[PDB]
Amino acid sequence: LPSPILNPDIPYNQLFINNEWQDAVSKKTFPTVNPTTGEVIGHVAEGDRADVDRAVKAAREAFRLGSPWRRMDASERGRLLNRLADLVERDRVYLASLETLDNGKPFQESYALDLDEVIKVYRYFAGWADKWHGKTIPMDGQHFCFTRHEPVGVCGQIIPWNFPLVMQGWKLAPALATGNTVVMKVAEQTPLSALYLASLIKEAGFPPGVVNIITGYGPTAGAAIAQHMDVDKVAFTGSTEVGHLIQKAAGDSNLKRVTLELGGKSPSIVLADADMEHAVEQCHEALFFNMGQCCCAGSRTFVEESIYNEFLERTVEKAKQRKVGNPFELDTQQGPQVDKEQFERVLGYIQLGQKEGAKLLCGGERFGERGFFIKPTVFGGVQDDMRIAKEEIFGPVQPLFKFKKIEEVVERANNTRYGLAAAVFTRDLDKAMYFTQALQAGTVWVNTYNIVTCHTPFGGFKESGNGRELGEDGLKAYTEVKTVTIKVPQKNS
Amino acid sequence: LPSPILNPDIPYNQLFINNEWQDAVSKKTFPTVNPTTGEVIGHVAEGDRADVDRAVKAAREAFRLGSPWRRMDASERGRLLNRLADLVERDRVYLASLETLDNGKPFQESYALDLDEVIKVYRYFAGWADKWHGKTIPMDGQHFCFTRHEPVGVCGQIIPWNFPLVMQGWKLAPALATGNTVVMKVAEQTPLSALYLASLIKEAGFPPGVVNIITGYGPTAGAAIAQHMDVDKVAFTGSTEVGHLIQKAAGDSNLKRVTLELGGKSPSIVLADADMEHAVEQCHEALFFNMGQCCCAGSRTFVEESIYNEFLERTVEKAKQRKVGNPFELDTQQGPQVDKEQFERVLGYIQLGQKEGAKLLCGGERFGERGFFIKPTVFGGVQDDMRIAKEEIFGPVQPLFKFKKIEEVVERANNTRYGLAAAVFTRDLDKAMYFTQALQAGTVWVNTYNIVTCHTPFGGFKESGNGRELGEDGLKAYTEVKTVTIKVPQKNS
Ligand SMILES: NC(=O)c1ccc[n+]([C@@H]2O[C@H](COP(=O)([O-])OP(=O)(O)OC[C@H]3O[C@@H](n4cnc5c(N)ncnc54)[C@H](O)[C@@H]3O)[C@@H](O)[C@H]2O)c1
Ligand SMILES: NC(=O)c1ccc[n+]([C@@H]2O[C@H](COP(=O)([O-])OP(=O)(O)OC[C@H]3O[C@@H](n4cnc5c(N)ncnc54)[C@H](O)[C@@H]3O)[C@@H](O)[C@H]2O)c1
Ligand SMILES: COc1ccccc1-n1cc(-c2ccc(-c3ccccc3)cc2)[n+]2c1CCCCC2
Ligand SMILES: COc1ccccc1-n1cc(-c2ccc(-c3ccccc3)cc2)[n+]2c1CCCCC2
Ligand code: NA
Ligand code: NA
Repeated sequence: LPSPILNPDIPYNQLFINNEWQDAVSKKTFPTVNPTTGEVIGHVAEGDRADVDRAVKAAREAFRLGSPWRRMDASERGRLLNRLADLVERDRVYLASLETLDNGKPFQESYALDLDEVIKVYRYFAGWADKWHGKTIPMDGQHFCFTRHEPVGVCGQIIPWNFPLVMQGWKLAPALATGNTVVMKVAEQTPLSALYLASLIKEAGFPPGVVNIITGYGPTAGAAIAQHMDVDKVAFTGSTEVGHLIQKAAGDSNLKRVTLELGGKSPSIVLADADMEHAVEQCHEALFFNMGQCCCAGSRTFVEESIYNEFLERTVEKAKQRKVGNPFELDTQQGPQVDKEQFERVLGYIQLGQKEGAKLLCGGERFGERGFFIKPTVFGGVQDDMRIAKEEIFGPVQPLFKFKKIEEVVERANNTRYGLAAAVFTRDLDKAMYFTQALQAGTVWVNTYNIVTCHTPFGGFKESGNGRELGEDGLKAYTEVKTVTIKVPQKNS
Repeated sequence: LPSPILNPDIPYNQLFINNEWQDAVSKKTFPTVNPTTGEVIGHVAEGDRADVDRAVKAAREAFRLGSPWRRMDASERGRLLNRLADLVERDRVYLASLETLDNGKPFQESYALDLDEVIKVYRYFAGWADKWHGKTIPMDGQHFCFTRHEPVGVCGQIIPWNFPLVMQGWKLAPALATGNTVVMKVAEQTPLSALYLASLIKEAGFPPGVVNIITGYGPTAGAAIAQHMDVDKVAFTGSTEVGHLIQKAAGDSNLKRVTLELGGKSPSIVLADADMEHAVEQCHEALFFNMGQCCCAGSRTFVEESIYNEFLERTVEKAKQRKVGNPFELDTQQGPQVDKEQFERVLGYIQLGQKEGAKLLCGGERFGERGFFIKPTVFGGVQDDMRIAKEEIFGPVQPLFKFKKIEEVVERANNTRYGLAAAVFTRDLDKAMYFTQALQAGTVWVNTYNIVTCHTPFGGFKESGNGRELGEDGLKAYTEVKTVTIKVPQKNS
């Protein structure tokens, strides 16, 4: 609704360590690109292992028994996160503009959805800080037994490019609320918004070293965090393939605690009794939201046989109508893909789908001449043995499948290494209930899609992840439990 | 205290798979020794990778949607676990006699402590089965949101030899309470008691495939479970060294969920205002319990300067008084070490302690000339840089340490990669409270030691583990959370 800042000042482009801005040890930089124009926005510090070492020492000292951050009331940690959120709300237009600049997402998305969720996640976990309780336990013998929920310690946090500020907030908010310290590695494709957010962390009054932000490449700066002997926990959001490596690196270094939020090939399932127009609209947005670059995208749309043709025609019409263009104009629905490599990878899958025997119904090529835009693409007659049915495309390509039986579609839905999310559309109580049990996914939506808020635990079954983020259940990965058992003179109930 | 059975019949010595007794595919068998005499009791099946695949297959079928185990009331899982407890109680003397035969622990411990704990853990988790609740969540928008606590699936469980029945129960009870199926790999040194327990699992009425027991080696049968692509979760108890390999294997295979319960070098810390006789006795048992073969053994005794000489002298006398001998004798306090390799490892550490300049105060050699018996051994003047101060001896060797300040002893206690347990002995409220905060351990005892029951969460900080077993908190490792979010017509509070 408000007006975007079309080319803003970008003062922050260095490492954030110990509440100060600094270059890498090596003084090296790397470019970030504006994906709409294909042009370089500017350069950013290229952090590597030595820079990580500096951030870890800073985080380690901020966490020391008797430190400000350790001594401080849990409620003061809350007040800080709440003030941080106030500051995000003050700078909301700038941040949303910066996000659209660097990532490519439509400013209507950045402003109204992403920034809304950033603010809410910081405010939500602000409230948890002083409400996270251990237990008193009526154990056998002359004993008083309780648990303390202590912080896990120095948390390495590695995030992707598709929702730079949201992903940052999902990591930082619960970690800080439970009194941890942080070394965060943001994505090479989208470093800018996270650095401005770091400036607001300092402004909010977080002590030095509580949050440290590192820009750099995955195999260098990322890997240094996952392998570090003085990092107590790693929380990784990214690809399933890198997920495997993170877990191995934990096993290979110091048995750091691991949470993994990985890839998806999530199914939308539309039954015959569904509200047709609603299901078509929901499945359409389930795929094309954020240009198909959403980890829980409805990337397989399964449709009952008796409504398939109608559903298909209406789906193609919505794909053809979706406005592709400059994301700074307010009615733009689909911006560009994030970079050249993603661009080419999505076009590669479009070709592959054609070669495999799937029917290209619309789009299927580049939109325009400048930047990394792709026309909304829909495939029909897709088979489970096709590669476009199996691999995570991560772009604006919607494959359609046909099924006949309830039991058939659950098996097909579940026949994947992935298990991040799923959805059913139906009017029937009994079928909705069956699907909520039968679908092997961390989140099951009924008659909706992509409703992930600060309250809703989120993560994968199978190779889509290990552990959950968000909600109360999301606090548990940032907590180390201590049992205290004390001999007492006598015991009464 | 009842009479042990000295010559029990041992009918069960095969793999337990799909409620059927089976040979290994290879027909290979391996011997288990009676550590009291050093003689072979008999042979058991040498399960390998092919046998694990067979067990995992049976567990998977038992876990399938619509199987007896999946559709059973949670309360019926409870009744099954309760019935198992009744059968253990019925066969308590037999089970405890077999434990002593195979492992070497005194029958006084076996009957009155171990078997007690086994019965309790099954009964405890029997009660959790129908009381493990998810949540309803007052989420934003026109939504009904809740969580299902689903079983994680096929759980690979690998246990050590030091408490064979208890370690089995700690694994099986929470896993079964929460609706999982199991493939368990028991320790090569102590296969027998776990197989008799499996026959009780069958008698109690658990469906085929819900519990599967594999006997065999670590790098074959155990490795096969940890690397298996159809195992959803691995819960491992054992050395820290092998723990690193389990976490790597999970990351190298299918991102199976991991819990690790690993080694320790736990400190008991005696302040000058402690009750002397009590602290001496408690620290003595804290090390010598189960022939020093306890993960959370008080294996570094720190004593304040002003009471050290007296403490030392009383500790020596107590070591010299401990009855070493045949574990079937009701007053034996110390049986043999578990096998030749463990026996020689402990003597090697005794030799090493004296080379490093530690002072041998008593014991320090073999007890007699048959079986694997070692004289209770105490070292004085031990320094933090000695190998016997840093490494897990896992035998009846008690090193004593001198300190002067609280801030000193906290640093020295905490300066290890281990973190399973710790204890403080004091009369002073403020000092007890301070140590419960400052010690980096999963369990902190105050004026007691080794009080780990079905109620009390247990596990390591740092390299002593990942996650917690027992209590309510121990259910979490066996639970996969599913968030269900449903569009509703209107929302009211
Ligand atoms: N489940 C979720 O919450 C969630 C959310 C958003 C995105 N994703 C997933 O993220 C993926 C897309 O993002 P991506 O391409 O940036 O994936 P990625 O695995 O290539 O990179 C993710 C992050 O890890 C870093 N990285 C890369 N290699 C590394 C290594 N060897 N060691 C340590 N760090 C390394 C990158 O620099 C980046 O910061 C998709 O598969 C998507 O499904 C998941
Ligand atoms: N934290 C706890 O609850 C707890 C309780 C009891 C014992 N322990 C620890 O257990 C250790 C002693 O037991 P242990 O000597 O039998 O240790 P271990 O690590 O050598 O073996 C433990 C189990 O794992 C298997 N194993 C061995 N190598 C393996 C491999 N490479 N892959 C898969 N499985 C493998 C063994 O056959 C056995 O069943 C000590 O360090 C002790 O502290 C911990
Ligand atoms: C920042 O957002 C996300 C980040 C990650 C994952 C998912 C989301 N995501 C995606 C969507 C979302 C829902 C519905 C539509 C839509 C629009 C028109 C017609 C029909 C449906 C578009 C987007 N939302 C969210 C956040 C949570 C609730 C608010 C809405
Ligand atoms: C099966 O046992 C265990 C298994 C694993 C870990 C610890 C134990 N463990 C060890 C002990 C234990 C406590 C106190 C003494 C003692 C005796 C004489 C004088 C002073 C103290 C001996 C043993 N207990 C337990 C379990 C139940 C709690 C109470 C009993
Ligand atoms: Na960019
Ligand atoms: Na034996």
